[PDB]
Amino acid sequence: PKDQRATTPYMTKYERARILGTRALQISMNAPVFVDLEGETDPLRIAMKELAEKKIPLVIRRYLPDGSFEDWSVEELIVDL
Amino acid sequence: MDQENERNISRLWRAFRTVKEMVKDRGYFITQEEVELPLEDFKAKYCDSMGRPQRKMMSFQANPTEESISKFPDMGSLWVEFCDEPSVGVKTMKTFVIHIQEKNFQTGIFVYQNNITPSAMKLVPSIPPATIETFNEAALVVNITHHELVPKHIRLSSDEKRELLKRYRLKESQLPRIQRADPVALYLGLKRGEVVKIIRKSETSGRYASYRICM
Amino acid sequence: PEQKITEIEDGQDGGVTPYSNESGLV
RNA sequence: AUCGAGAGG
DNA sequence: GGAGAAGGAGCAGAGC
DNA sequence: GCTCTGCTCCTTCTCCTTCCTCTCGAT
Repeated sequence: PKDQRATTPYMTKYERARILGTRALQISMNAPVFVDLEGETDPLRIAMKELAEKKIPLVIRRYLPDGSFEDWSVEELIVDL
Repeated sequence: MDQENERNISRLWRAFRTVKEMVKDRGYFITQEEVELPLEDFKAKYCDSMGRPQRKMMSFQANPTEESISKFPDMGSLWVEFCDEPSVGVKTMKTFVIHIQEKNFQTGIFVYQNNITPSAMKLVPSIPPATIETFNEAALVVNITHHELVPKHIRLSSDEKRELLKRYRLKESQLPRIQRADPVALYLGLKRGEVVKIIRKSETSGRYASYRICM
Repeated sequence: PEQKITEIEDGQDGGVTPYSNESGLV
């Protein structure tokens, strides 16, 4: 369902790690960067900037024990940590 | 012990009290003063003038409370009786069975004096839908549910069970299990498929509820 | 959004599956 | 290639 | 070494 | 009353395993 999502609104350290990894990979594959490259050449550092600015174009499918799932977007998730 | 050595009688008395507590916990209308019967009063009421605990007189009928009924609509009457004969033979088992059949009790408890033969044991589950539970007077001397290591067990209704499984997206097989032969399961008289809510005190949180299903 | 660099031309024609690594750099 | 032995951590 | 699994054996009850 | 039909109550048997690394020296 769209609403009634029972999982946390915060981004977990595992979600953050994979988001940065997969985005950094795309960057290293010469994908378009959605933030200004302020002297940044390191895919990971670049990805972290996008994370801070919530520019990372991804959605986390959180699978629940019974096979069902809740889709949360990067923008929705609270990148605290 | 001897009639002089009333210790035997007091052991019986203890068992009697724990049965009253058990029956009460099962949801039957047992009062607090009914449970709290003094040894000398037990003797006055049940013990023969020659110092001979009239075990036959210790039998009684229990009736589910209004609250118990509202939660468990199908909960019927209970007959409790103690075996006068040291060793339980089918001749006495059948007698007990017949009593239930004639009185149409939903369930009955039969307490062993010393032991029971297989000839009787095989009869104990021969009258569906009525259920006969059995206990040994020795086992009943102490009510194990007052022990520090034993937490409060709550028998859940079929509605509570259904809601539980739905809520956690669980299948029956994914719950923690308890064997039907488990002292406490026997105390509660759990039937296969019933779920028990267990409330424990913890060190990481004040208390913690846990669910366990009867196998 | 206005960031045209976020939109894939092939994706416009349904040539990109945003939820598949087979498409790649979405 | 197996097989045993001697050691190191 | 200490399980567990398979097997022989020795008596309470029980039907003729 | 006496063998009988079950047991359940025992004794008497088969099975398994830090990590990792180095070298030599045999077949």
